[PDB]
Parts: sequence; structure tokens; C-alpha cells
Amino acid sequence: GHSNIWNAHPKNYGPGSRTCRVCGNPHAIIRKYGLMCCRQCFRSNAKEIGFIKYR
Amino acid sequence: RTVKDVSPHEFVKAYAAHLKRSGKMELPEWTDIVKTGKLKELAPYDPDWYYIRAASMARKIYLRGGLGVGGFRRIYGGNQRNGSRPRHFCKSSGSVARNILQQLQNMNIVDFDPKGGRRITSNGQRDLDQVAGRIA
Amino acid sequence: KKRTFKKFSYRGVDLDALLDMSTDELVKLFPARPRRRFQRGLKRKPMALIKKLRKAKREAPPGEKPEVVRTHLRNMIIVPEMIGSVIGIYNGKTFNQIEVKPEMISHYLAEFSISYKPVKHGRPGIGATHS
Amino acid sequence: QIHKIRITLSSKNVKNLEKVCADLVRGAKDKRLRVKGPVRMPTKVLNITTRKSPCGEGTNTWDRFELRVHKRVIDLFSSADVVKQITSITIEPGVEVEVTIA
Amino acid sequence: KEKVNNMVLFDKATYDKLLSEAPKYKLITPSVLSDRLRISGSLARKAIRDLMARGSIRMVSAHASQQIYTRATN
Amino acid sequence: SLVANEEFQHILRVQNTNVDGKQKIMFAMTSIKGIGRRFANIACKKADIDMNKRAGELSAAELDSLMVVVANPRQFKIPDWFLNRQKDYKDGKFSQVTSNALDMKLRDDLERLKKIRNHRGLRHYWGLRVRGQHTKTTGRRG
RNA sequence: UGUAUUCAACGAGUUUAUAGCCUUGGCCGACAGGCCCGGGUAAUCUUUGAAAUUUCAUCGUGAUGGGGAUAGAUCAUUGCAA
Ligand SMILES: [K+]
Ligand SMILES: [Mg+2]
Ligand SMILES: [Mg+2]
Ligand SMILES: [Mg+2]
Ligand SMILES: [Mg+2]
Ligand SMILES: [Zn+2]
Repeated sequence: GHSNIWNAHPKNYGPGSRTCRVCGNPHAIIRKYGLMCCRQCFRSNAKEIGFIKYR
Repeated sequence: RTVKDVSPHEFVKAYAAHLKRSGKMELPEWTDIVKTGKLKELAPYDPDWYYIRAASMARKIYLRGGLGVGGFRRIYGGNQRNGSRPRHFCKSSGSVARNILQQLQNMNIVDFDPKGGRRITSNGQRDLDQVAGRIA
Repeated sequence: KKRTFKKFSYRGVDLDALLDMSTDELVKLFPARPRRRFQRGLKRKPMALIKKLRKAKREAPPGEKPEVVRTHLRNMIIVPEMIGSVIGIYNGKTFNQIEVKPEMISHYLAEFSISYKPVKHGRPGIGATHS
Repeated sequence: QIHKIRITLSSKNVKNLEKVCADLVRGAKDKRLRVKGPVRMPTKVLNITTRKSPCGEGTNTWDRFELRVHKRVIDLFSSADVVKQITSITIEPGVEVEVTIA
Repeated sequence: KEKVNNMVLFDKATYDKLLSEAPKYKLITPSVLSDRLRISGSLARKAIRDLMARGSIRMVSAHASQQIYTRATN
Repeated sequence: SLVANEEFQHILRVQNTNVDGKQKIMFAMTSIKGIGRRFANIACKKADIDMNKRAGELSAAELDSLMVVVANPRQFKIPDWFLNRQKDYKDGKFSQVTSNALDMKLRDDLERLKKIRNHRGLRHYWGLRVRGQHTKTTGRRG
């Protein structure tokens, strides 16, 4: 589309400005500590990341 | 006999009376119209609330010598009712604290701490100690 | 001359003075929200809309209302200069027609183009009760 | 030519961190240097609690995920060259070593 | 039920009744005076203060939420 | 002073509003529409009335003083932000409206909103909430 | 309700760009908020870090100083837009 129109809406904040770094989904993003992973992807990769279940 | 050896309530009353008798305090014109904080529903009941607050703040500075306006806002804050929503902590008026600190400084009771906040002066220590001694 | 029973006024200012008043002085009479909106600065679209309204007013034949100016700007704030203009306001489906009156200044164009149809209730269907 | 060299050690494994601290302390002692520490800072426990289900169905069950970071501080009173030589000893993976002055 | 028509200010009969019998009560509290003399709690507190000033009663124990007073002499 | 004086009044009238004589002045004045505990407190302070007295104890001149204080807040140094009618729509003046004046102002606001077909005015006309509250589950009376 | 009084724990915090996150201190303001020096990538700074409660007064059985739904006027902050 026209440069001034195509993708012209600001995306400086809100759920639409962030996505999962693993799958790109914009929902249920864990922003704590800079993980920037969705809860499903984080639960899949927790052991590799270094998070352990003690209780 | 010092302030630590007397009840805080009695010392606060005595020092508020002493401050009022001194005549060096310059109450702002809005003392009779403002609440002590956004969390309050009504203005202070006691007409001498300004002097009591000044005495309490002077005692606090005497005990600890690094307090600022925000610290006093926290000290005199409390729960805020929100109608049908639960209560949460709320700060008190900062203008009252700033004015009281400036007035106390004008009387040489406190000064500026090099690390920030306010500190009790030797004259302030002497005055508070004498007031506590005379309480008995 | 004409005698008006209820002469329009805004914060003790007559209608004639409002038009001649500048934006800086006019903003002080507005409430907090329009004042903040103006202080932050209007974008190109509201300026284009006011220019279009001006042009429509100029081309209006004497003693006749101006043509219709249609826009999507539901967040535009009505200023005294727009009094008497005919504006079509998009509500998401259609451009609703209104005429700007002196009493609507400092309001949003959304406030005069309802985006929903008021509800008139029919008889409850299956599954309304016995919950 | 004497300075208080500050060594900060951070790791997720307690055993490796403790062994590295002991090795550094013994190396400093072997050179007749003055060693203060190691000082154990309070453990940092990063915590994430996320729902087990990838959807919204079933009893709401939660996983408590913790990542523990252990930090140690060692102070040496000596020159930069000797501390640099001491820190050159082999360090196992997962232990970060930072050397600074004051 | 019928609302209690407590009086916020004393009348002469009730004030005299107070000064006569109140010093002879084993237990004196604002609630007791309010129930007996049919007075408001504030008026009861003021009357208790007045009696204490007159010396006809003594303070067994004073608290913000409870004031206990009794006759000065048996 | 504990004994009621012969001039004690059980009921008094102010702006066609019945004021209880047994209640304290600060909270007795609150019976007037447009006057609350805060405004009553400041008005009593500005009129030099003793707050420890009941409504019936005082004299009529003191009620007149209270009413002039209420009717002229600016003259007595009451700030603008403390008034219930700030920056009036038509006059642009700051004042404390009370009694039937408050109802007149409320009616004027509602009718002005309704006349221009403002959304808030339409919601008021239809008898629905005007401050964005959900209406599916609460506010059920008819 | 209005004073006076004073006891936690688990945690979280910055791109430095004039400055972005947690923010002390000073000044302005009734509040909401604003301005200026600065600290902290942290057991280093926010953090000198709560309320219920304790204490003394007002209220006095009255939908009452209980309750805070609904609504009017008006002032700020976030945001491109309330
Ligand atoms: K409803
Ligand atoms: Mg009222
Ligand atoms: Mg503490
Ligand atoms: Mg009530
Ligand atoms: Mg209440
Ligand atoms: Zn993902």
C-alpha cells in the first residue's frame, strides 16, 4: 500500500507491539526479566533456559 | 530526663503548647480549610492541629535526622477508603509538611542535612530536652 | 434589531465575542480535556477538516445552509468557528447528519452520532431462566 | 603497588562457584596475600509461575519455576598483575568472574 | 418500636435529679446515665465531667472506649 | 451551661428547609441541599460560630451570618476549588448553589444536554447509566 | 471520624539520549500534579520501606458523623486519540 498508509498505525506500546520471540504469537507474553516468550513457549523451553521446579 | 524517657503523647502535647506560646510560627492562611491528606474525609477536629503536627514532626526529626517531605508524607499517611473497592495505602499532604519544615528551620530547630533531608540542631536538642524535663 | 429571550453565552462571553476570540484565549474558557487536547497540538486531519468546513461555508449561497462535509473524525472537538456547519459523522456504518449549534461547542463529534441502536427488548428466548 | 582488588563471582551452580572461590582463596594464600571473604550475598531467586494448561480447560494448575543466582565477593590486597595471574587458573563453565578495583 | 427521645441539653428537673442521685450510684458510665436520666451520650459525658469537677464521684479507671466512675464516698 | 436555655429551639427554618435543633451546628447545616460536612465546617469556621454548640443554642443573627457566608464564599476567602458550581456554563462565575437553585442548575444541565441530542443527554432521557458502567447484570430495577 | 503513637515479609527496578525503569532530596501547589539537583544495571540507591491494631477526643441508637450506589460542576496525568 501507500507508504504513508501501509502499516502506518503507531505500534509503540500495547499487545500489538510485542510478540513471542519463539513463535511470534502476541498473547500471554512473559515480559519478566526480558524473556519475551509466550507462556506456552516458555513452559516448553523452561528446562533449557535454566528454570527448575522445586515446589 | 529527655524525650525518650517521657510518653510520646504527653511530650507532643507539651511541645505543641510550647510552640504555640513561642509565637515564632507563621501559620499559612489555608490551615483552617485544608485536610491533612487526600485520604481524609474531614479537616482536623482540633483547632491547634498545626502546632501538634509541628511538634510531632520535630520529635521525629530529633529521633532520626535524615527525613524529607516524602518520608513525612508516608509517615502520616494511611488507608484510603474507595467506596465499594478495597482500601490501599495513601500518602498525606506534602504542602503541610514542607511548610512545617520551613517554619521549624526558621526557628533554628532543624537545618539541612548534608546527605539530604533535615537534621535536628543543637538548639533544637536543648529545647526538646528542656520541654521533656519540664513535663514532670 | 432583534430581542432574544435567552441570549447564548459561554462562561459569560457572548456569541459574537467567541468568533473574534483567538485560540489561546478561547482555550482558557474550555474545560480541562479540550484544553489538554489543544495544548498537545492538533494533527493534520483536524486542520484539513476545519479548512474544508471553512471552504464549504464560503461557497454557501447567501441565506442558505452549507453543503455536507463528511468525515471519520469522531474525536474532533467542536469550536465556535464550526457553528452553523453541516457535518456528516461516520458511526462505523453511515454518516449521520447534524447541524452545529452554539450549545455544542467543546464537545466531541462522536457525542452526536450514536454508534449503536438503542435496545428495545423482545420476549426472552429459550434458556433465559431456570439457571 | 598494593590495591584492594575486588572479585565478583556469579553462577547458578553452588558447587562450581564454591570450588572456584576455594581455588582463588588458596591461590591468594599461596602468595602470602591478604584475602577478605568470600562474602556470600543473599541468593537471588528469579520466580515465574505459569499455568500448566496451554488452554483454559481443567483445574487451574500452576508451575512454580525458579532460577537461583548465587553471587560471591572476594577482596585481595595486592597489585593488578598478581591478581590477573591468579585469576588465570581454569574456571569451569557457568561461573562468571569480574575483576575490578575498589 | 419507638425511638428514644434523648435530650441533648439538660432541663432543670433532670439536672437536679442528676445532682441528687448520680453521686449515689455504685457504677457511673455515660451509657448508665443515658439510660437512667434519658440523656444523650454526649450530655452524659459532660455530666460525668461536671460531677468529677464537683468532687462527688471518683475515677475507677479511664479509657477512650470505656469510662468507669463511682461515688466518691460510700 | 449544661441546662437548656429558654431560647433553645428544637426546629429552625433555613431556605425553606427544616433544620434539627438537637443536632450540632456543623452537621445540622448539612440538611440543606448543596451543603456538606466540609462546606458546613468551613462556613462555621468563617462565621466565628462555636462548633461545640447545638443548632438550637445559637441565635438567629448567627444563622444569618452563616447564610451570608454560604452565599458569598469569595468575600470570606473560600477558594474557588471548594465550590460545587465552578466556572458556570453561562455566567462563568464561581458560587455555592443550594436548595432549589441546585435543582434548577441540574435541570438546566440535563435539558441543555438533551436539546442538542448529546449522547449523555440521550442516556439521561432513556433512564440508563451515563458513566460507562456495564448494564447487563447490575442496575436492575425496572 | 479527627489526632497522637509505631511493628513485617516475599519481591521489582534504566537505551542515558537534557531523559526511557525504581525513584530519594529541594522548590512550587489544598489536592491531583509540576520543576530542579541527583542515587541505583543493585545486601551499595528507592528501601529511614504497611494496614488491621494501640492511644486520646467528637459522635450517641437517629438509615445517624452507618453505607457509598447514582448523578452535576470543575481540575490534572497516560496516550496519536479518553
Ligand atoms: K441494567
Ligand atoms: Mg446536605
Ligand atoms: Mg518499621
Ligand atoms: Mg448517612
Ligand atoms: Mg461514612
Ligand atoms: Zn510462543
